[PDB]
Amino acid sequence: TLMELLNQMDGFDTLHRVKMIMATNRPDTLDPALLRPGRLDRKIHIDLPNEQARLDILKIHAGPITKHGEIDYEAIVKLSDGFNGADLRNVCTEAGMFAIRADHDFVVQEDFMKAVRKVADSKKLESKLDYKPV
Amino acid sequence: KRFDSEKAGDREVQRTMLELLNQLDGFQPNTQVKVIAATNRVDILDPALLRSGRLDRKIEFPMPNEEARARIMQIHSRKMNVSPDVNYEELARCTDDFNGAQCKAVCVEAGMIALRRGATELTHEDYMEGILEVQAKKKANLQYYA
Amino acid sequence: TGYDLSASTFSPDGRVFQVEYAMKAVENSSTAIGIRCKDGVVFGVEKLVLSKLYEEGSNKRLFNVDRHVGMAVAGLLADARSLADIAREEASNFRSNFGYNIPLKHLADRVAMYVHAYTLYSAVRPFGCSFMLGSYSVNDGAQLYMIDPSGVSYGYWGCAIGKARQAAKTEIEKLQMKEMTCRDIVKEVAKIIYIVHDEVKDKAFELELSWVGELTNGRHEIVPKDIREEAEKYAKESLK
Amino acid sequence: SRRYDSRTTIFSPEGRLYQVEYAMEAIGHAGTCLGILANDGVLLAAERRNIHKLLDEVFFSEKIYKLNEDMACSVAGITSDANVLTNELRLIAQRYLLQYQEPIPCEQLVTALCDIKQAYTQFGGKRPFGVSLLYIGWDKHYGFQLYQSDPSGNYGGWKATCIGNNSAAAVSMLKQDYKEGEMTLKSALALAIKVLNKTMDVSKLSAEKVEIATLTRENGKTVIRVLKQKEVEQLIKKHEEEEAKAEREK
Amino acid sequence: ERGYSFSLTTFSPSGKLVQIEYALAAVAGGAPSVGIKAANGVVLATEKKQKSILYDERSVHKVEPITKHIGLVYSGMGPDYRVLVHRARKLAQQYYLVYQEPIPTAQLVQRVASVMQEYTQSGGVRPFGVSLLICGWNEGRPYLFQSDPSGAYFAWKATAMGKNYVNGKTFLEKRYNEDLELEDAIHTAILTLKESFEGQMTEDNIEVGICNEAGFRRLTPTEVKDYLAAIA
Amino acid sequence: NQYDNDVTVWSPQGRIHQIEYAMEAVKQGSATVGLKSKTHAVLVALKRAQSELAAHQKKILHVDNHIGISIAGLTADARLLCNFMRQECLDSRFVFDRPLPVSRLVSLIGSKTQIPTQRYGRRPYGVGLLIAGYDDMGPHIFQTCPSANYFDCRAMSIGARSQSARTYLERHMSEFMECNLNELVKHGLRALRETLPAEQDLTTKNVSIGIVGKDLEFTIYDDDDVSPFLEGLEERPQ
Amino acid sequence: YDSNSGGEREIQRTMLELLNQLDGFDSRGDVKVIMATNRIETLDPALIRPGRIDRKIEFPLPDEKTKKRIFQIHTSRMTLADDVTLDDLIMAKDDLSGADIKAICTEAGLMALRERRMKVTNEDFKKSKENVLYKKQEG
Amino acid sequence: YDRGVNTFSPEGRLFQVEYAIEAIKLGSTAIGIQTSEGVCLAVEKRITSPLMEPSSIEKIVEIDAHIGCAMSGLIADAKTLIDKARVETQNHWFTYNETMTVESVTQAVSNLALQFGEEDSRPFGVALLFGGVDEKGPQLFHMDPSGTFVQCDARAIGSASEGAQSSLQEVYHKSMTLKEAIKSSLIILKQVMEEKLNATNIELATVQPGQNFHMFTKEELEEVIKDI
Amino acid sequence: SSAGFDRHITIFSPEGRLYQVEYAFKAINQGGLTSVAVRGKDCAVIVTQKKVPDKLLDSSTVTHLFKITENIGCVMTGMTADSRSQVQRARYEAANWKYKYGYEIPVDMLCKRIADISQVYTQNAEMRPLGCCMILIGIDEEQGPQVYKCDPAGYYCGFKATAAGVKQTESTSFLEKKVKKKFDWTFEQTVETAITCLSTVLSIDFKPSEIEVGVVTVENPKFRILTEAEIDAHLVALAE
Ligand SMILES: Nc1ncnc2c1ncn2[C@@H]1O[C@H](COP(=O)(O)OP(=O)(O)O)[C@@H](O)[C@H]1O
Repeated sequence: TLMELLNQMDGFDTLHRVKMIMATNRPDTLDPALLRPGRLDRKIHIDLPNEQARLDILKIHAGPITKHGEIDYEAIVKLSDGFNGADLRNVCTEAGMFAIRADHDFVVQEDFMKAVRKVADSKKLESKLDYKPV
Repeated sequence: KRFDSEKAGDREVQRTMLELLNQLDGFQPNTQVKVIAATNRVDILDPALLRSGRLDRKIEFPMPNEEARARIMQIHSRKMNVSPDVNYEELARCTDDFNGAQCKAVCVEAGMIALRRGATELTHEDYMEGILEVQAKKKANLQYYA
Repeated sequence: TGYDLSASTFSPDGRVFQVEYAMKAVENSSTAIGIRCKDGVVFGVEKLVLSKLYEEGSNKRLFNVDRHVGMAVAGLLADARSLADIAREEASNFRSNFGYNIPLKHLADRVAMYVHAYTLYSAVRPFGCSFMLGSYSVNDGAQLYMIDPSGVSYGYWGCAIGKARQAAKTEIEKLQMKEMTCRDIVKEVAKIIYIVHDEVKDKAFELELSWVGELTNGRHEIVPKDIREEAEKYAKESLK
Repeated sequence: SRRYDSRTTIFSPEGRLYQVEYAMEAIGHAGTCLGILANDGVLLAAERRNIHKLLDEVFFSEKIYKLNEDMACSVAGITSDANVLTNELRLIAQRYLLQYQEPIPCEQLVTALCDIKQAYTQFGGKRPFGVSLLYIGWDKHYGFQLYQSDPSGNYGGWKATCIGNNSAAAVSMLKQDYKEGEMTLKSALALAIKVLNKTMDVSKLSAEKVEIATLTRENGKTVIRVLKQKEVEQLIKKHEEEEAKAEREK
Repeated sequence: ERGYSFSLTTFSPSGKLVQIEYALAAVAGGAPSVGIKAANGVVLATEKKQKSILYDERSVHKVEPITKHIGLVYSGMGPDYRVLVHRARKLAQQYYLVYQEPIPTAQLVQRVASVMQEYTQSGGVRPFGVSLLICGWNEGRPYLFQSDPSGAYFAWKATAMGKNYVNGKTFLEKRYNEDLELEDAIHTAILTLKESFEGQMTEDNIEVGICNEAGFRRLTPTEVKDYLAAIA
Repeated sequence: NQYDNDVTVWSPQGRIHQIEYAMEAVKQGSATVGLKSKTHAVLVALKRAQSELAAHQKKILHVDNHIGISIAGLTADARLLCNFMRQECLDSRFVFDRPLPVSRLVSLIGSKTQIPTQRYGRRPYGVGLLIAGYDDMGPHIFQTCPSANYFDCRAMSIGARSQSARTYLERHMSEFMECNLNELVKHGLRALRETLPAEQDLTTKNVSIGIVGKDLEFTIYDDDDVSPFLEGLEERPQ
Repeated sequence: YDSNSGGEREIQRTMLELLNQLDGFDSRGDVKVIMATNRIETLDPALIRPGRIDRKIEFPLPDEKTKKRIFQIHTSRMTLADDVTLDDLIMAKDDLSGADIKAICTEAGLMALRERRMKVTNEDFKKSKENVLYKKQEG
Repeated sequence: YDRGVNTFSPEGRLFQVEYAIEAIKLGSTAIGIQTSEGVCLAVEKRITSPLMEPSSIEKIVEIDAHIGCAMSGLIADAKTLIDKARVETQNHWFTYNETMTVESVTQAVSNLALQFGEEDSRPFGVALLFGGVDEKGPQLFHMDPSGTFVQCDARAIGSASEGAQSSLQEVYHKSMTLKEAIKSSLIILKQVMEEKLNATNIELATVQPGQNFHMFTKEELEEVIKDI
Repeated sequence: SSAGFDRHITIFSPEGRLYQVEYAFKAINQGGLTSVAVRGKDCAVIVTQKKVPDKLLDSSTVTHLFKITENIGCVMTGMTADSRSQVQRARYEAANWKYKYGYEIPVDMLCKRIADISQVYTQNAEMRPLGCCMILIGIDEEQGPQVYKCDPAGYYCGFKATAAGVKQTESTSFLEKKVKKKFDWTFEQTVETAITCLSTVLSIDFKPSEIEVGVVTVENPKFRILTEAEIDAHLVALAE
């Protein structure tokens, strides 16, 4: 099934009007046939978002959630460190869900400076072995 | 998935999980019908599974403690009669590495000698024997201390 | 297989799990903390009582090195007494060659040499014991330090060890590092340790106190628990 | 921490020391030596390991080393591992001269080295000596003494010895030409030359690719003689020439 | 400490030492090195090239002479090179105390290979992958020697080491004939440096020591550009 | 089970199974209960043997005037640390001409057993010592374990089903601090005889008794010394 | 292994099942089982007890007269020359094999058959034995 | 799984030592008896061939004057312990001027029983039977290889050990005399011996305060054989 | 390629590669410390940053920089357990140097000692190889500027632009064409490029309190620990 994928891009044909976008776990096992341009046109990826960029990743998390007006965005950004957008958000929403366990509606960052802090600490236990070859 | 080839059969079936991920990550519709997962151990898997879409809650269940350990078999032995003195601290104090399921079998062999004793009811001297009767190991010998 | 066996042999991740196995072994220990104000350094430890188990006051994890320096340990109790006795008699060497107090910053270097060397040799193992080091003097000042099984010599104005650690030291930031008076901070930290380190799991527990600073004139001993009963005089009303 | 050593000292399920077999293979690989009968003299022959003609060869004897003025020894095995035993036995024979101020009979000297050779075998799981060497010389009692060292600790000494798997074909020739006095040093020269001619696979039996040494008993010299290549050239040429006269039976 | 000192490197079923075979593999994967013993003295060249432009030849040297009249080169790792050099400098005093005179070339090779062969039977690690080239001038005729991990040493006029040691030597066999001079030895040293070049003919990519009967002379890369600029 | 290889290697949970295996031999020993009141202390042990005619091996043995002890674990290593304990007894009896407070002495026993736990090839020592001692501050009862963790208690026990003794102790032992020597002795067998299987004695030669106090010197009590202790009580109700 | 195989346990268990099927549950069937390997080491020692328990034959190496007893059975058919003698050759030779002492006659079955002669000659059989001697010595 | 040779057991105990305790079961059979008139004992020499010389094999040795000993399983290691303990009995006579007590042989042997260790060397499989008479009268003592000491009125070792003691439990009583202990024991001895009873099969070992040493003498054992 | 315990100890592979110390190369990434060094004409600069878990972090124990002597100083990377012990060994080598030799140390021979020490520990695998990276500066007469870096592989090399750590591959690769060329080096010029190389990977432009930056120029040869005031003056000086 790989041989055709090669030959389809190995043409004999011009596919230029199609844009092939490729992403997966690792860019390693693909064998060098794919790894060259043509089949793989450019190299783009993601790394751990900077806390400066994570400051913005929380806004789009903090936007849909309304609470009491007490917020320091850099608090969670300076407390909770080295995460991902979903990892932050989901736990940030989980913190709101962990804080709403008390049945009270609006929650200050207090619980979140605790929950997101403590909960992601458990989530960073399985952050092990996430660093993969290029 | 292993990591490098060659080869795993579930390496193709990991994509079922990756589609399970693609349905919980790249696809919206998975929102309803909340799904839970379990293993005997979390040892080695695809570690990227951390998210709300993929697995989120990680709750380590330790060895049951004397709170549960006294109560577990107490609720397992509430099905059966008891000579109305049992410490339940005796086990709970002396329970070390004992699993909550082993405590289910502690009352069994204790009740099994109670069977072959022709006894009407189970007593702690019969209970506490079943502690060291099921675990651990031996027989070997008792000597040079006695 | 078994890259984690020997301490002198590395692992594919670039470390040794013998240190990591000893790290999380300290996590099973109860509360071991320290905090330093301008006037001194407050110490406290929560004793876990399995059943009775024995008389009150026996084999407390709070230890002592010199009149100005003391030990608050965690992890295995015997090897804690070991490194406590080693640092105990080590101050006598500095007292013999010089005759004044041993600086705590460079006293932790000795324990750093002992713990690190035990991680060097394959015959011996690393020690699974951590501890806290703190002190105050008029010619020195307040220095608190923290050493773990990895042999790291470092310190904070306050720190925690055990099950509840990062959650216990979070709200401690309300207590100031300088402006606060550690005499009153005794009960101030007592309300934290009483509320934190949840006792619902094991109902039987006990609390110890100690202090060192200027009020005792560079003397490290236990501020009396039987006097004024400052521990539970407040914290009983803190959780309600 | 007990699983790291390979237990070379400890006994093996085969009923004997297992490393001694691979030790006899160490000497039994690329090692080529022999011995000649002793009648009013003795000689030695070996194989020169160097195939490079650009080498200097300013060290005179290559594989043969001189332990004593009147007594030397042939060696087969790893070079430096043998060179450790050269100076060691040289110092053992020197401390004997340091004792009696008089040369050393080879008997107690070889047994002394055998007691040293068993050191690596009997303790610590040490690697046994991968070198087995010969013995030559002269004494006041038995005259010319030709001995042999074994990795098992025995002295296998004979007046005609064999070293190496290729030299194992010469043992049949040694007993086919076997005589006693009778044999002249010249007869042993042609004997060992035909030994190499049968064993060594070198075409025409090149003289510069194999080592040859001799010994004589003189009063009070008793010289261990390193020979120029001139007489060995004409020796092997005159040898195969005599073999050209030995094929006349057809 | 432990202090096991056991011999764990043992005989292969063929009789050789597999670890020493790994040692000669570290030498075979070593940097190109060559030296030439001809007439008056010996010439050493080899190669040194930094991993980037951040390094210079003016401070750290791959060639440190053992004595004023005795130079040395080698292949393999530098850390273990300076280790055996440190032992060579110390051992030079054990000789000089009794003799009160300089030392012959082969006199170092005897005791160095003995300690090296001792380090084989001895516990821990082995001679590793450092194959040293010892040279010097004594008794009017200089010398060039090289040993191996197992301790086997041989004498010759010239040899190639490191990578492509067989190809460069077969080129030196046809070029070197009869005897050569110091200038001719340096000339064909540029030829064997141009074999694996890379960095031949450039003063900063190589270092040239030269032994003479008047004693060893270590010239800066300045003289390497003097003779070869203008190379050949 | 390659993680249990040596005391050097730590279990995946950060523990050593070698100490846990030494705790087994401590529990495999005979049931023995030491105890102390506010004034005087008493310690009771259990003698056992192999065959009928084989004499019951004594557990309680004298060490110092104010120090009685129980024993369990390997008798060879027990006598090793017993003669080593005599070396510790002659320390202050020689230099200071007065005995040693036992608190700091057992701490030296902990440092003595620390080296065999650390280095490779060294093993812990199974120890069943229940140490009673008297300084001027009153009695001390110290349990001993291969982990060298000692508890100062009014009473404790080590042996087979020795926890059932403690369960009978607590509510009773709180009132046992008041009582004097005699009943404080038979309170020891008020533990042992419950820890003993109900189908057999509890004989004269299988029990060990000793009594020590601040003003009282320790002595081994067995055979005819157990006559007042056996009489005056009743059998356990079936 | 040839082709594709693994791991050890599946090859370990196919031998473990080989005995466990032969163990067996519960098989009277014979097929009297003869088994051999020249290296006693590598086999799992548990194969002995279920069966065969009583017998593992020890093969002694040939002695001097056994080589004499063995040799003539071959040369019985191959006619020897006048000077050919069984004893002296194998008397001097040591640690042979029955296969060799059988196959040492084949080398004379070349040259004598190259001359197409029904008769063995010891002048060759001596000299040609060097080839089989070279076969054991150098090979 | 061979680990350190010093490793404990999870049950548990020392691996290598307990394995040698089971190795005692293949030794010779010897039965001592404690009697107010004296402590007797006997052993089976276990003839391995008719060429055996009777006086060359003895399983009982004499430590002190009135103190005897026996061997089990492996021999030479115990034979070293014999004379090495005799040096301590002579050092006992140095300061104390008198004979070493039979109970103190425990502290003279069982304390040093296993000192073995990897650094600064292997355990023993031999159990000793200590006979003797101290100032308190006859004493029969027995020790194991691990150093655990116990006082036994009758003790059997080696093969017949479990079988001999199980059978001898009935015939033994507090009133057993000397001559009765000898002739009632050889009934068990003739049951636990494979070869036909003769002078070379078994030897007697006795210690008495008034008759010694004795030990025992030959050609008298034949007079007891006809009294079978 | 592996025979027995080979994977867990130090010997040579078929290619002669070491398995243990290649784990020590990834033993530097613990903590994420990045130290860059830029040595100019008359000066030598060190720049390193830190991570702050919380406000309890002490400012006195912030400094990761070490000072060999009053003239010369050091900077370490990787796990701090091996760094503190290896620095104390440099204290022993420098104190013994001035004692017996009695003159200025070239800092080249000190790097020769540490290069052999980490090598001797790489020799025998039964003690920890000590994969910590050793980086220093130097001050010596007639030789101009001096910077030497002792790598855990057992060799010593250092020059004008040299650095070691996780992210130094990127930054120093930019420093290849950036440094020279012709570029002349002054004080503020060497410190500027020390900031820009940090601005390649990070570009955070955070306040000076976070960086640990040493610098040594030759006027008074004594090296001085920098105060955040002058770095703040250089931070506003690099903003155009
Ligand atoms: N002139 C060229 N020379 C070499 N490679 C080229 C050239 N032009 C295109 N390519 C590369 O070759 C690839 C297609 O080559 P092709 O031979 O079809 O692949 P394959 O060899 O795998 O069948 C393209 O991805 C392209 O990047």
